[PDB]
Amino acid sequence: ITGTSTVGVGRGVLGDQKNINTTYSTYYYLQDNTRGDGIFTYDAKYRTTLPGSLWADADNQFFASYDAPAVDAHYYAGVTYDYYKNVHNRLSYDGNNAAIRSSVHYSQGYNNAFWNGSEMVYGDGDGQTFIPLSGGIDVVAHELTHAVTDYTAGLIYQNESGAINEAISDIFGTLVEFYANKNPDWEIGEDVYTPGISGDSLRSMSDPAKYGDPDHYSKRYTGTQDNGGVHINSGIINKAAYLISQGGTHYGVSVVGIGRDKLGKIFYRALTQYLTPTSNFSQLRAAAVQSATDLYGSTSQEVASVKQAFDAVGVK
Ligand SMILES: [Ca+2]
Ligand SMILES: [Ca+2]
Ligand SMILES: [Ca+2]
Ligand SMILES: [Ca+2]
Ligand SMILES: [Zn+2]
Repeated sequence: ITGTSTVGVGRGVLGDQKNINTTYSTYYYLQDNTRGDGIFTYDAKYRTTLPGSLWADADNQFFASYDAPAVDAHYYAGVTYDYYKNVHNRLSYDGNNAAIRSSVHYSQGYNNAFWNGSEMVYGDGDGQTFIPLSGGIDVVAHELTHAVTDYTAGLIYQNESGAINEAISDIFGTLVEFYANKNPDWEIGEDVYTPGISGDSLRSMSDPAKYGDPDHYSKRYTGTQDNGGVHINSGIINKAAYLISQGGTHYGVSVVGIGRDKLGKIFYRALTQYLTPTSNFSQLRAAAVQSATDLYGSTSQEVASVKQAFDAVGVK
């Protein structure tokens, strides 16, 4: 829409109050003109037709419970755009400031959220397994990172390349969660998953086996479910990324951590310059080693730690 840029206030899924960038033109719209070609948030009104209607509000205050998932989708897409711009110098997901669109209230009781190739889509959850998925900043950044991947490496969504695709989304969703300093951790989706149970999450990067995902290449899923285990076998790479950052000893192999910042620089470089659509885990290890070599030198501690981490999860 064409209008005047302004700032409104509302409450997110978790009850926290935040300011959001909106546009005024008769109604106040969830349209943020301050980032790239804009961030637009739509109401899918419990249907599956997309994108639905651009979110319009009469007084620029978003405190209704129906408003909450829109508030956070809009606000966390703005924080993810900021992270990629300020930390990695990338303007939006295509690198040329493409507009970011998200629809909330997709379908009824839908327990998922996803990047469909053109925009973000979020379910409200059934209220037991999940609450509205846009309340999780790691979920939002995980999904928006698939858009980055689609425009750069282009990893296909199956077998080892899909598991790399998923792990890259978990890694950067986690780094965004640390950049916003939103009670940060190495788990995924703990703010929106099972409201009635405290302490769990969908997946864990520090200990993937806690929820049953493999933490070593010899434990990888080899069947056909979940497009060859994209959400299961991503635990092997998540554990390697956690070790590179934080250090530790895993199956008797010791890794000195080099921190989150270098973790992000190495993986971002591997993703945008060396990964291809059909890269496998062994090619990710080579890409990460080469990236670390470009940035820190072939005899750095950083290169050494990337090697030990992949060795610890059995990836040669
Ligand atoms: Ca209102
Ligand atoms: Ca957290
Ligand atoms: Ca998390
Ligand atoms: Ca829970
Ligand atoms: Zn994903």
